[PDB]
Amino acid sequence: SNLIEVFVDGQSVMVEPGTTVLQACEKVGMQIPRFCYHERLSVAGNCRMCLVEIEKAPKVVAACAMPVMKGWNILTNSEKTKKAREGVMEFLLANHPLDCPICDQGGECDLQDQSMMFGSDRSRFLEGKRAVEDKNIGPLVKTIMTRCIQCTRCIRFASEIAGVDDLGTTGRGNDMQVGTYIEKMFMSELSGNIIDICPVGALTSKPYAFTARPWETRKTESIDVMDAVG
Amino acid sequence: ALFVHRDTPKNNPETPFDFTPENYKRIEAIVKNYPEGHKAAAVLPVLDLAQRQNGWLPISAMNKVAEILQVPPMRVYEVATFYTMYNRKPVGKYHIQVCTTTPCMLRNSDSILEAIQKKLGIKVGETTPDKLFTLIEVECLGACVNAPMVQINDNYYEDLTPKDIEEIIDELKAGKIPKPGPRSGRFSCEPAGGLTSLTEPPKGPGFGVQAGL
Amino acid sequence: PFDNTTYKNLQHHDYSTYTFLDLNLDLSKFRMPQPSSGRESPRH
Amino acid sequence: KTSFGSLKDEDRIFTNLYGRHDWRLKGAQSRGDWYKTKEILLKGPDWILGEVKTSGLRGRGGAGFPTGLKWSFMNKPSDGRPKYLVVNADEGEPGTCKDREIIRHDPHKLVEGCLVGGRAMGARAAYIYIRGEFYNEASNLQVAIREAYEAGLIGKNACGSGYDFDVFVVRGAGAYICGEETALIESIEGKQGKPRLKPPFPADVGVFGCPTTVANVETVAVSPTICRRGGAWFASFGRERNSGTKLFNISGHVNNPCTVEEEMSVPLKELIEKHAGGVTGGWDNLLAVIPGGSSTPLIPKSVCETVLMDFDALIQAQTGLGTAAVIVMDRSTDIVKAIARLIEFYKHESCGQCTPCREGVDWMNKVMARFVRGDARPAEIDSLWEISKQIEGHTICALGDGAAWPVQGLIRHFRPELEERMQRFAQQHQ
Ligand SMILES: NC(=O)C1=CN([C@@H]2O[C@H](COP(=O)(O)OP(=O)(O)OC[C@H]3O[C@@H](n4cnc5c(N)ncnc54)[C@H](O)[C@@H]3O)[C@@H](O)[C@H]2O)C=CC1
Ligand SMILES: Cc1cc2nc3c(=O)[nH]c(=O)nc-3n(C[C@H](O)[C@H](O)[C@H](O)COP(=O)(O)O)c2cc1C
Ligand code: SF4
Ligand code: SF4
Ligand code: SF4
Ligand code: FES
Ligand code: FES
Ligand SMILES: [K+]
Repeated sequence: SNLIEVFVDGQSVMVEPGTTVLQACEKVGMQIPRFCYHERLSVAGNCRMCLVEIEKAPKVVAACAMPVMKGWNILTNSEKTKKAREGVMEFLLANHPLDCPICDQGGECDLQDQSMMFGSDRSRFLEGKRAVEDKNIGPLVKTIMTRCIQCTRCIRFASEIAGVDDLGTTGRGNDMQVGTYIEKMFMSELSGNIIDICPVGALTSKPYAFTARPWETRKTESIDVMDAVG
Repeated sequence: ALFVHRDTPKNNPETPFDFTPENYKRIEAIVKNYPEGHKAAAVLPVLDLAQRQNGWLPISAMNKVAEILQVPPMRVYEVATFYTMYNRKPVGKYHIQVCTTTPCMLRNSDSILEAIQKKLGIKVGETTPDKLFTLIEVECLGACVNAPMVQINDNYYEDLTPKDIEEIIDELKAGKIPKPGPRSGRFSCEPAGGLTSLTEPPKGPGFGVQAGL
Repeated sequence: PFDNTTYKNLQHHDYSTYTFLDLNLDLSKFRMPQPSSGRESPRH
Repeated sequence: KTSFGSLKDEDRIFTNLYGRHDWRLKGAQSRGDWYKTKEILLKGPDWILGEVKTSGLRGRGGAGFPTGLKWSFMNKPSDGRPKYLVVNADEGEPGTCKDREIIRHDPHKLVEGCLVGGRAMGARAAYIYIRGEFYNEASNLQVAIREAYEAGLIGKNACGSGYDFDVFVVRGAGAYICGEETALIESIEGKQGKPRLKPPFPADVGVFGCPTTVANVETVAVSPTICRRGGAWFASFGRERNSGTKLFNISGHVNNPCTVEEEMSVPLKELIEKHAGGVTGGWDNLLAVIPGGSSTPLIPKSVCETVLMDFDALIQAQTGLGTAAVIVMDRSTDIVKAIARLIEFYKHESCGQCTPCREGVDWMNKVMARFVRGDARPAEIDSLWEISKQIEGHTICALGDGAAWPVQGLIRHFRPELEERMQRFAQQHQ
């Protein structure tokens, strides 16, 4: 066995080489905050939520991408880690529209939950927010790109798993929009799964839209019968 | 300043466009320039070539570049929208770009601009009625020691006065191509008040080479 | 003789819009064969 | 040595910098280029890297990494993949146009530097990423490379060595963020110019997945002169750990803005008053100096008098050397407007991949616009400082630090002007 020894909050744990900081912290038992990282998608590292501090190192590393080394002590809840998380939440909510009561992600939104449990409680933004024009990609996804945070799970899902390669990011800077640049109907056999992997309410299930709310629903486990996959 | 395309009669995917055979030979040379299995690295130059065939990029060179290079068209859309060199709208024959970054703003590029509006009568981003000139404002173009400066097509005009750039406009209206260089007393980058250094002759080869080379 | 009073780089006044690409096409005959990645494309 | 500056004309590496000689092969070989290069290619990569390490040459891109260690990071056996040396010639940084003069006037020095660097690390071929707007400079470089290929200097059996080498030029498409080495590597591959995360470092995984070493134009072109003249000659200039000669671009409100080669440890005031003609209205008319362009904070006249323009002394002066671009602003300049224009330049040039820069640079642009109009409160200003502390150190690339630094320097050195402006606006309009 080639499992090297690392430390999380002063507690030792043995991991295989190539294990990320996020994976080691998950192995110890703390779920590191994240927005762009997905365990079934390629690593992007373009939201900086997962910034944690390794001790004796004057820079915060991205836990979703950076591999661990021997003897690394991951200070998961030190001062600068919380400062970085609060700054990232302030930047993320700087341009987000005040659309929670009209949203279909309200009550099941990653941004709201992580904003309460990691971010601050008031806004220093005294300027005007951006407004991105909406698109359409079919009658299966209600499309509101005003609420997108450019997490780039759309492009990775459409290129890696769905394998259609039609979604992309057009523009440079604050005017970058996650779209298709044309009036193209994004329609695959696994299209609706993008609705599951939007941490914000940018992409909404169109038939389900404006009909229910997660906290008033009852969840019952069952088996799909429309195909033989089960 | 938009990053979404609408199906216009002038700019549609059904607009006729094709490469010339000399452009096809240049495209094949650009493809051979890159390693095998990475033809997508030729997306950036070849599309540039398409601009040099038209002066602007409709949405037919994007699909054509995707067709030859066997890449998805959305990658070509991303490349053509991320960079500011690609003219996705029909610009004029002469493309005036004025630099207004801090080393150029300090040396009064606003007088050059005000000369351009007071001579041609168009705003920034506005076209002439005869579609000959298009004025836009750009960032630093790497001619900071020769500030103020403008560029037209691929030519640089540096150390300009309002009278000088007005004369450049009249010379362009006559059809003649100006001289792409600084218009002051200096030649490329030397100080105007004489040469500070490099007045001695070069010492030629073999000047103080280390022993055992 | 030694001359340092004339701008010798006057060639750039004689360049068209196809100088770089045609020069690359002319220069491609001097180049070695490129390495291969073992496949036609990453999507192949 | 104690007093520095006043570099001798025979010790200047970049002869024909102003274009007063021939830029072709005949003018290049008559100035000392391509001399005994076969011996350099034969003496070994370890000997070349040892000569580089003895010179003490540091990174001239703007970060000041030691070139010897970075070039020795490739001294590893091949693993079935080629190796590449890429020369960065994007030149998107305001205030800096030295590499443009190097490419336009002495391209053969750059070509010999590419060959020496490629042999120094076992690189199969070399790529040069030039700016899209530098069409004439790219054409001149192509002419020089064609004349080098036709004369048998590079290509098959380069310079009579048996080690083949290829030199390519890839033209850019007008982006400042493409100057960053990982964004440059991504832009060569046909993708968008968005930087990668390190690790994996480019020495392990770079362009096309192959090992890749990215180096600046002048730190490549100096290397043949390092290998010919000697390590001690190049290490004699400047202080320890700051050795070499640098190309300084002096611009702004100066009588004669120019580009001049100089020793490393030259004082700022001496350099301006000697090689540039001084600030208009006298030296006491100086208000602020940006030492190395947009990537470093400005300094006032009280510190500019007795400062040394190298890495360590300017780091001690809470700024950075960067690309060695002296931008000068005199007393008749609205420096709030200058910093606002700089931040707006950063807003128009930002790749937008990682969110702190993507949001905070536009936030800083709005705050700077309000500061220029004067519609601001004093308690906002410190908040702006905190915003910079949420950008510096939480970004994928270093454009976020280069955006936070000028605002921090402006606040720290000219807070009373900002308070006076907002107090005047509050007194007038309300
Ligand atoms: N020259 C120009 O036009 C401009 C220059 N800059 C300057 O560029 C700098 C930021 O660029 P960087 O090169 O990213 O800065 P720096 O943080 O990264 O690193 C310097 C060099 O060392 C290498 N390096 C460091 N540690 C390494 C390791 N462990 N393994 C392998 N390689 C390693 C990096 O790859 C890089 O090439 C700033 O100082 C900024 O002022 C900024 C804007 C424009
Ligand atoms: C935003 C950004 C832009 C940069 N632009 C350039 C550039 O235009 N030219 C350059 O040589 N280095 C540039 N760099 C620095 C490079 O990352 C790197 O230092 C350079 O390519 C080689 O460094 P070296 O001098 O140590 O070899 C830039 C860095 C950043 C973060
Ligand atoms: S995506 Fe989340 S934070 Fe944004 S409006 Fe909807 S519920 Fe609110
Ligand atoms: S729409 Fe949602 S999943 Fe897609 S990039 Fe934006 S935030 Fe990510
Ligand atoms: S700091 Fe800005 S320019 Fe750099 S990677 Fe992040 S978004 Fe891109
Ligand atoms: S989860 Fe690591 S940066 Fe997004
Ligand atoms: S600031 Fe205008 S050319 Fe650089
Ligand atoms: K969703």
